[PDB]
Amino acid sequence: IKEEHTIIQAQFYLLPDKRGEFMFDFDGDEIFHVDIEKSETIWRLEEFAKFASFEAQGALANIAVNKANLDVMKERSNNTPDANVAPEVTVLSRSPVNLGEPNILICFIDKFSPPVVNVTWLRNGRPVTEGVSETVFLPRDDHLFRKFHYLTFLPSTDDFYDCEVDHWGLEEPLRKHWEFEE
Amino acid sequence: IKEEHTIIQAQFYLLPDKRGEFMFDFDGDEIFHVDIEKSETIWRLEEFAKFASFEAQGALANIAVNKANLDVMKERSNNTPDANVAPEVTVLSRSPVNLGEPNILICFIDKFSPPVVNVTWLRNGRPVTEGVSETVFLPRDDHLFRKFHYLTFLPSTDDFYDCEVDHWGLEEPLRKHWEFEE
Amino acid sequence: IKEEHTIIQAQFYLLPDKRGEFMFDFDGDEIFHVDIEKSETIWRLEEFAKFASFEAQGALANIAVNKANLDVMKERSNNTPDANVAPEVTVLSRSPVNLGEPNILICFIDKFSPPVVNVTWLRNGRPVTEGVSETVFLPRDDHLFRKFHYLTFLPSTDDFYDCEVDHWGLEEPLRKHWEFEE
Amino acid sequence: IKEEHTIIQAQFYLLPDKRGEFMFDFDGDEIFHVDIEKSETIWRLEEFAKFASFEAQGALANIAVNKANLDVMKERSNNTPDANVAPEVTVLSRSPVNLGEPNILICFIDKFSPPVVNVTWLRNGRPVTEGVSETVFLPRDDHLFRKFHYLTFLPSTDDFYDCEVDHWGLEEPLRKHWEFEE
Amino acid sequence: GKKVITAFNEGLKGGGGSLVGGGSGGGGSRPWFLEYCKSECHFYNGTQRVRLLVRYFYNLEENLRFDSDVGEFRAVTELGRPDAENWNSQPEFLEQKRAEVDTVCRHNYEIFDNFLVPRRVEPTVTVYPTKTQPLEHHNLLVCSVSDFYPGNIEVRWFRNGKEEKTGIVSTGLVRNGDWTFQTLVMLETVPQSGEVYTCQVEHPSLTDPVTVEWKA
Amino acid sequence: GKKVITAFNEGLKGGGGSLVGGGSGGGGSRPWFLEYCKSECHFYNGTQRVRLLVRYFYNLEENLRFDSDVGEFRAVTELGRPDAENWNSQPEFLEQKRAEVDTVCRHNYEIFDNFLVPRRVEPTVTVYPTKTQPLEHHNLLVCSVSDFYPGNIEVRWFRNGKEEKTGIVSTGLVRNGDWTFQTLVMLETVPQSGEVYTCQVEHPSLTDPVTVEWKA
Amino acid sequence: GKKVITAFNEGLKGGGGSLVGGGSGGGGSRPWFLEYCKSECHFYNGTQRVRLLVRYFYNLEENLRFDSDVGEFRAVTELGRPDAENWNSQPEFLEQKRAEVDTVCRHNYEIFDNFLVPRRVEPTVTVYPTKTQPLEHHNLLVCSVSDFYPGNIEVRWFRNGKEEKTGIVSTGLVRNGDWTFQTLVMLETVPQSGEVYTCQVEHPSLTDPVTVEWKA
Amino acid sequence: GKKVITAFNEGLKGGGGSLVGGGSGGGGSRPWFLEYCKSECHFYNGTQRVRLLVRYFYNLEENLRFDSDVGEFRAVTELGRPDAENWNSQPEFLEQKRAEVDTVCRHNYEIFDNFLVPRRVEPTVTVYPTKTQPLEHHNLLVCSVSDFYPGNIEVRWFRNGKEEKTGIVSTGLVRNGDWTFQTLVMLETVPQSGEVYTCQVEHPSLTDPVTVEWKA
Ligand SMILES: *[C@@H]1O[C@H](CO)[C@@H](O[C@@H]2O[C@H](CO)[C@@H](O)[C@H](O)[C@H]2NC(C)=O)[C@H](O)[C@H]1NC(C)=O
Ligand SMILES: *[C@@H]1O[C@H](CO)[C@@H](O[C@@H]2O[C@H](CO)[C@@H](O)[C@H](O)[C@H]2NC(C)=O)[C@H](O)[C@H]1NC(C)=O
Ligand SMILES: *[C@@H]1O[C@H](CO)[C@@H](O[C@@H]2O[C@H](CO)[C@@H](O)[C@H](O)[C@H]2NC(C)=O)[C@H](O)[C@H]1NC(C)=O
Ligand SMILES: *[C@@H]1O[C@H](CO)[C@@H](O[C@@H]2O[C@H](CO)[C@@H](O)[C@H](O)[C@H]2NC(C)=O)[C@H](O)[C@H]1NC(C)=O
Ligand SMILES: *[C@@H]1O[C@H](CO)[C@@H](O)[C@H](O)[C@H]1NC(C)=O
Ligand SMILES: *[C@@H]1O[C@H](CO)[C@@H](O)[C@H](O)[C@H]1NC(C)=O
Ligand SMILES: *[C@@H]1O[C@H](CO)[C@@H](O)[C@H](O)[C@H]1NC(C)=O
Ligand SMILES: *[C@@H]1O[C@H](CO)[C@@H](O)[C@H](O)[C@H]1NC(C)=O
Ligand SMILES: *[C@@H]1O[C@H](CO)[C@@H](O)[C@H](O)[C@H]1NC(C)=O
Ligand SMILES: *[C@@H]1O[C@H](CO)[C@@H](O)[C@H](O)[C@H]1NC(C)=O
Ligand SMILES: *[C@@H]1O[C@H](CO)[C@@H](O)[C@H](O)[C@H]1NC(C)=O
Ligand SMILES: *[C@H]1O[C@H](CO)[C@@H](O)[C@H](O)[C@H]1NC(C)=O
Repeated sequence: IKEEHTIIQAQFYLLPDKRGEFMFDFDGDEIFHVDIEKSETIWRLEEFAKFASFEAQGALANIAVNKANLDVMKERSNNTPDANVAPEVTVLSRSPVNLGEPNILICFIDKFSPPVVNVTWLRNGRPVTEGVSETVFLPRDDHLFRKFHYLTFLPSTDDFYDCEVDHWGLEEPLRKHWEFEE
Repeated sequence: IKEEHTIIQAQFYLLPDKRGEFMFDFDGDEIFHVDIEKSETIWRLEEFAKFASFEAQGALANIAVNKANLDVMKERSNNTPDANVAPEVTVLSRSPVNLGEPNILICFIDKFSPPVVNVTWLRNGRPVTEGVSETVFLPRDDHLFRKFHYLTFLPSTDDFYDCEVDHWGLEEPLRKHWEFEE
Repeated sequence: IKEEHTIIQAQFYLLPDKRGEFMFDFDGDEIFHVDIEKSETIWRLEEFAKFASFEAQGALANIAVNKANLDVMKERSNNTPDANVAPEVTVLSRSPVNLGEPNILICFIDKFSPPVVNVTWLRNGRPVTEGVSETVFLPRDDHLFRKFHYLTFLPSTDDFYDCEVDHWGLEEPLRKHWEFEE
Repeated sequence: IKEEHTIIQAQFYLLPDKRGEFMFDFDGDEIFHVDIEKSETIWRLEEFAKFASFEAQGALANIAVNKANLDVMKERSNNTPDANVAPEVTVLSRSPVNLGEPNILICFIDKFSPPVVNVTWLRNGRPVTEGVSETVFLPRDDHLFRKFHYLTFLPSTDDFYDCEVDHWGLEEPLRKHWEFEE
Repeated sequence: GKKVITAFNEGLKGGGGSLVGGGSGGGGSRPWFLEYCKSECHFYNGTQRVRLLVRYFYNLEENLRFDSDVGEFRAVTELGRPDAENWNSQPEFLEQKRAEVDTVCRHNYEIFDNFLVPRRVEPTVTVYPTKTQPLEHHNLLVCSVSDFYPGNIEVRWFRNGKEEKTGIVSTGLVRNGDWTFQTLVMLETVPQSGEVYTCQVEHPSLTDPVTVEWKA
Repeated sequence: GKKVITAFNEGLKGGGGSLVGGGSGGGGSRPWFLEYCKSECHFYNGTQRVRLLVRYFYNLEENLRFDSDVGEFRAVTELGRPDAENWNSQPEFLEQKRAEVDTVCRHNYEIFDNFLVPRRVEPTVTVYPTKTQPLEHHNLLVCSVSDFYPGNIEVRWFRNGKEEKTGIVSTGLVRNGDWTFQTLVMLETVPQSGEVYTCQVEHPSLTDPVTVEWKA
Repeated sequence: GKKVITAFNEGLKGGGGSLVGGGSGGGGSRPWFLEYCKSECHFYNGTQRVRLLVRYFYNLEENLRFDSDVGEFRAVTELGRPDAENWNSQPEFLEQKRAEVDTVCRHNYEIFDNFLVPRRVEPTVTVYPTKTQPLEHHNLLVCSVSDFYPGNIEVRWFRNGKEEKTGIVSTGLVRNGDWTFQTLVMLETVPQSGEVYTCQVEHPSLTDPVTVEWKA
Repeated sequence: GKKVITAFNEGLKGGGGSLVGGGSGGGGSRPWFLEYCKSECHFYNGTQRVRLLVRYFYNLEENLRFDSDVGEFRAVTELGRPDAENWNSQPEFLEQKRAEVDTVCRHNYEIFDNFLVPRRVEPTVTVYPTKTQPLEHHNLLVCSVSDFYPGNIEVRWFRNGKEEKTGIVSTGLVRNGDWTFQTLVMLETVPQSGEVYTCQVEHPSLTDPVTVEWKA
């Protein structure tokens, strides 16, 4: 009926990790984010680059401002910390799974903070590094973060998978399992 | 002949003092500076305000950038410091001195670094805090700074004056004396 | 010139406890609530009743709607449950403590859900049910609740106090200590 | 890698020593210099000579001008003198050291003025006047000078060397130490 | 006058939109089910500008809301989609909701403007030193302000006439739950036998600023 | 310029309003400190109506916000107070912030209206049954709709031409993180040899409704 | 009209290029770290020809610069090498930097060309002798020129109509810091009862040369 | 025919412009007087763009200069004003000085472009660990690159095929004063038995990169 939409600029700086991120969000999806390290604009979908541009330094600048402000906030609260909020982890196929037909496993990491996590994809109990990918820390409607990890795989009755997520809020690493079921 | 001019934007951030400054300069004279603590654009001469403006937050952003870059520079040089550079000091009158005629004592602090100094005016061997004003740390052609301190005064063969300057590059405070001479 | 205020009508129905509450809030403080049990409007402060009235049957009618809606919601989400969120507890005096001067101890229960908690006041390790009072489940900005429990006490270096809070989100009851400090 | 280069002609005359120098610099290294007492063009590298020539008389004529200009500058400033700026000293080997393999010790004297120094090489604590060489006073980006002294040696675990530098700006001679380690 | 306080009317939910659920903490935790609703009236310059925000929560998640600035219900999560589509198709109910900004918010505000908005309670101000530990760090000068309403208060620190700006720490505005607030504002200095300190308190229940000196 | 995305300008915080902190109390939990800001541009019927909402979080709490419909910063918690007073006393800054609704929101909106707002990706619909040779209760007919955009989609089930409106379960709208959505709308029924089922899916990327038929 | 001075935009530095470091001036002296930056706009005949030269200093050393006439960044010392490489590989950034000669230098020049460039204050010329003691014996005649702007000023001494070009000493052009200059041009002579000395000062703020006369 | 290098011609200074000085500085330090002049030719892309920058120093301060981009002399401090006015009023002299960008800079550049510009000397790379002491089994890995020219050298560290970017420390580029350079680039790691490290060195004298492998 009506063209309702939301555009969001999300940025932060984290200590003691010294991590920072800057990104735009359109109706819940990432338009692009800036690599505070490579001072580079990285579009979520390559095709977006043909329709717009965005200067990375200006983003590193904004991050610098968050870094300075973070120190003030630390002074203003007397370095009083909050408890870590562990994430909910879900592993699902990106699309219907058919044997022998290459698909994608999605490791959805939701409702956590701080925005730092260690994710390990496991195939038949073995660490996997080929064909894995990931998004940056995305925003939610509250103060927590969400994030996606991906694993390209060949559908088989044989292999089984596990997405292992470790976070400061978790006693022991969390591992979600996934296997094929015709 | 030939309209030749220099405009300079000078900014810095200093540790461990945590002091920063942002100022503009025209041919060796300060146009204005931004008070990192008051978030306010201060014009050198009140009258300049009616001819232009400058958003103070913009300058605070630049300072923030210098703050982050400073951290990087420290890591890059393995926190190796340099030697403090003591300042030269000179006290003179703003204009010809005439008994009973209002005037201004000038205390010129030159060629020093870091940009931190304690200046104390003395009238008849006693601390004066009224009628005293000062500039921010102004730029020179090189890597050193200069600064001006001012003291309103009424010329009288009865009084003598003293500008005392202390800097980390000085073993003991440097004091310069001044008094009326017919 | 700045008359900004917030008024909130907060209501809920909870299962399996079959508990229900209705209340009005003004800038974070409770104006009144309705006993779903007694069908009586209860003013937070006696004096309030001289300036206004509220038909308690309205609150009861509304709760009934929440009760019907709850069953629909339980069906719409296949009776899936969420974890219990444990409360934070802080004990403090209502005003500066002076030996021999009547005062009130405050047990503030914050950020918890479901809105059900058991609170026991303890004076010198023994349960106390005299001079105790409590508020209903108050609203916070988010989806959780807060609540106050009160104890009239006579300050003395001889005694000490404890507020014991039990919530389904706690592995074991929570006890917060309080005693006089000169 | 744009062909970016710098070529500098540096000359001076110093009192009261009555010393004069003229040299050419390419990207920071000396091409040649003229001995003001010998009226001879000395090439930093013998081979340079087959590719170019320079009439020494042109340099002596230039020094003569600096000589006359100096007196004029002395008058112009009422013979006011500036402080002596002491040098920074570093001793190092020209290349990686290997026992029994001919090498060279480099005494790098930097950031000083006036351009006059006394450098003494010391082997095992005794002066060494054989196998030593030096550069004339090289230019820096600022107003100060730099210089290199050299000592041919045969690396041994038994000997130790010291480069003792004395400048008017030094309270006592400066002595840097060097001995094998690998 | 004793005017009648009106309440927001809640709508009945229908069927449809069933979800497989999500999967959260549980197993050992006792199950619970909560239908929670908050209708907030946001005022700016009294009744000059009012915004009504209705928020529906089921257990731990907000799933639906009614922003009077939007005019229609909107699902925050799938779980609330059914109600949004349903109530948004009942022109009568919508019209009713849209008017609550006046039949409920503005209406109740007017009544409360007779005693709640104007409520004022003077603070009890005190001053005194603490931390009898000249080995832990610095000396602390506490300015206690308690039992006051409303919450907006300003407490400054003065040392021999000229105000202090740094070294100030506070517990912030503490809400007591009975329409009274309390706060402690400290000054980190080093009390000397020959020093005068003052705590200035500005508050709407005070015609003019209350001060309290302290000397060692 | 209208091809260069503009970023919201963040203000610098100052001293003052220091608090005892308190916190929650972890003890063993590793300490972390996060300065997090989100600037949200809310659009209603394109650029017709726009609301800017900036939200500041320190660790797990929101402490300050700037609502373009309010026009000034407003503390959400004590911690955000110093920044509101500080930034609200800076007329030049407030003026710039108020205009970001145009210099940033509408501006960026128009750029995105050329390839984001119109984006459309047609769904892939497939039908199949589940729970055979391993389960005892009730078969289920699954209507899988994957890889579509935008998110709003409508799926309906049909038995022998007549639509079903009960026994319908869904995994709800699942966001995949790569600009595509996926979902499962299941019908709870027991398939009988002489029956024909139909899954009808309506999506803005489709001229007319799509339909997949299934028989046992 | 709404003339807003624009500032140069500083780039962020990255990692890498770390160095060992050595005996600079540490030990007993207090350690300090300074990130100092100066951006200079050199103008030749107004905006006809302009050169932008940005200089980066860490503590006491210049390590990097950007010369508009060069087009890219250039390390002045090892320490600035990383930034040279990082920033020159950012085409977007470089382009922005190369345009500041117009977006900043020329822009601000036009704003300042209205009150700074034409600023003029007229000198206050005074003449008098120094050194007396008793019966009097002067050997220096001081022509005092104060409170003027700009600094370019010309002073000459005349004795009985004939100028003097020897025995002239001066304190030089002294900057007072508040946009005014002063200077003392002294002449070495033994004043005789029957002599006339004159000081002639030429300054852009004067339609015609000013002259002060002094006789013993 | 052997090319003859031409020298810059220096001018003679005149009288006038005498200054009081500054009083007294050190006192116990031996007095000295230095007339120092540096004529720098700056080349960009060879003789494509040449800039002449003459700089005059008297003791510790630059007081005058001649920038070919400006075309005339300019005082940097009052001590050089007399020279500026003098030489700037001598048309024949200025013409000559302006011509030295051609008769001296370009001229000599074409002569040095036969042996200096193309000078190339291959580095000698070597690898080895450090830090043994009493209790230590693994530390730094020193990549030594010495005796090379020109100075633009690039050193990279590799670990089992992959390249390291963190933990890299260096002495930077060291000038030996004899037309050769040297540098040490070290990797901060923990050398294990099964581990293959390599140092890649790129330099304009090397047709293709040079690498040196190292294993525990
Ligand atoms: C997640 O992975 C990181 C990196 O492996 C862990 O943090 C590192 O831990 C080592 C040793 O504990 C430190 O030397 C590093 O400095 C840490 N940071 C990094 C960036 O490597 C972290 O402990 C892991 N666990 C969690 C819960 O994040
Ligand atoms: C200049 O004055 C400042 C202000 O007193 C001195 O700095 C303080 O020194 C005291 C004592 O060492 C410290 O406790 C403070 O933390 C310092 N900071 C401030 C802002 O006061 C400084 O030492 C004086 N001397 C010099 C050379 O600057
Ligand atoms: C809070 O106290 C109530 C008692 O009033 C507990 O509820 C009772 O629990 C017992 C056994 O679990 C039941 O047999 C009663 O029927 C319950 N009574 C009521 C009124 O619910 C409750 O368990 C306590 N809460 C917690 C978290 O322990
Ligand atoms: C450095 O060496 C020079 C010369 O060897 C020393 O200066 C000589 O000092 C003697 C008397 O002290 C004079 O007769 C000479 O004329 C001086 N110069 C020369 C060239 O002979 C100087 O004292 C030494 N020390 C320093 C710090 O320069
Ligand atoms: C609903 O919950 C029950 C357990 O209470 C579970 O067995 C069933 O699978 C769920 N239904 C669906 C459609 O997931
Ligand atoms: C700040 O934290 C420290 C612990 O690091 C604590 O000792 C101190 O009391 C805290 N300050 C305040 C005002 O609570
Ligand atoms: C805004 O909405 C109205 C109806 O609500 C519609 O008529 C109008 O076309 C819309 N504006 C635009 C630019 O689409
Ligand atoms: C409140 O009223 C003032 C004028 O008294 C106005 O400037 C301000 O914008 C108003 N606030 C709102 C939200 O309308
Ligand atoms: C770095 O500086 C520290 C001083 O804190 C010193 O101990 C260390 O040896 C230095 N290391 C290097 C590589 O410069
Ligand atoms: C010049 O220097 C001498 C000392 O050498 C001093 O006595 C005299 O006062 C100075 N003259 C001037 C004009 O500064
Ligand atoms: C060198 O040549 C290239 C291409 O011919 C040109 O782009 C570049 O600007 C030149 N260098 C300089 C300093 O102009
Ligand atoms: C500056 O003066 C020159 C005289 O050479 C003139 O040609 C030029 O137009 C002037 N430029 C400006 C901007 O006034």
